[PDB]
Amino acid sequence: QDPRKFFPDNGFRFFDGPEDSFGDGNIPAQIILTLTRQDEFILKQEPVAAITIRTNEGEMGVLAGHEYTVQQLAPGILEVEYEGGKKDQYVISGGFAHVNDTGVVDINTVEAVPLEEIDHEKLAKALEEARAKSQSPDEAVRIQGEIALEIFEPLEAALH
Amino acid sequence: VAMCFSSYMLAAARQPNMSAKLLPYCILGFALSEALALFTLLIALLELFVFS
Amino acid sequence: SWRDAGISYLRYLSIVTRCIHEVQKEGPLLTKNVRFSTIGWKSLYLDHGATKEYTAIPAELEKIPE
Repeated sequence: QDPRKFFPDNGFRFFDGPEDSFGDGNIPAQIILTLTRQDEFILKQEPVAAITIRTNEGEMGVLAGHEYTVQQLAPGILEVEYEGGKKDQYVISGGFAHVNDTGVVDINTVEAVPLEEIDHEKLAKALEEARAKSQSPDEAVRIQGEIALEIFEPLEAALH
Repeated sequence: VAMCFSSYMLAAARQPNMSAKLLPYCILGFALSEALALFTLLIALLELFVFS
Repeated sequence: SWRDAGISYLRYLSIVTRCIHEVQKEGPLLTKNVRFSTIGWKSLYLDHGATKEYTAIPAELEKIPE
C-alpha cells in the first residue's frame, strides 16, 4: 500500500481573513465593508462611511474604528452610507456581523435583496396570511406566521 | 474618582488602540473630583485651625 | 416563541428567506433566488441491496426533527 498518496489542502486556507490588531494607535477613516448572502458577495471590501444594522437588542450604528463586536442580525433592513452621502438599503434574513477595530465589516447573511426589488402590493397580501396563520391555534402554523410577520413588519414600516 | 478609572479600563478593554487618547479626560475628571474633595476638606481644616 | 418549539436557528433563517423570496418583485433576481429556497433534496440509505428513505429529518420547514 502506498504511504499516504493523498495530502488534501485545508479549504479555510483559501480564504483571506483580516488579522486583528492590538495597540495599533491609528483610527481608520472609512470602513471596508463585505456583505455576503448564501455564498456570493454583493460587495467586496468597499470603502464605506457608515452602516446601520438591526439586532434583537435594538438598532445599532457602526462607523470607522468601531469596537470589535460580533453579534446577530435581526431579520430586517440594513443601511449602507457611502462617502458620497448616498445610501443603499438591503433586506436580509439573519446573519452575523463581524466588526473590526482596524475597520472591516463582514455581514454574512442567508439573503440580501435591495428594497427596490420589493413591491408593497405583493407584501400586503402576505401580511393578512401570516396574521391569520398566527391566529390559528396550531404550533405548526402559529410559529410560521409569527416569523413571516416578524420579517414583514419592518418592511411595512420602512416602505412607508 | 474610581468611576473615572473604572471606565478607562472597560473602554481600554473594548478598544486598546484608544487607550492613549482617553487618559487626558480621565486625569481631568479625577483632578476635578479630587479638587472638590479638597475644598470640602479645606473648609474643615480652615474651620478648626484658625477659628476660636 | 419558535425557540422552545424545537426548530433550529437555521430553519428560521430559511423561512425568513422564503418569505423574502415571496414578497419580492418579478424579475431575473427572483428567478435566481427561488432556486435558493425550493425543496428538492432527499435522504437515502442502502439496505442489503435496495434503497430506502431516511425520513426522520424532513426537508419541509414547518416540521420538527425527532
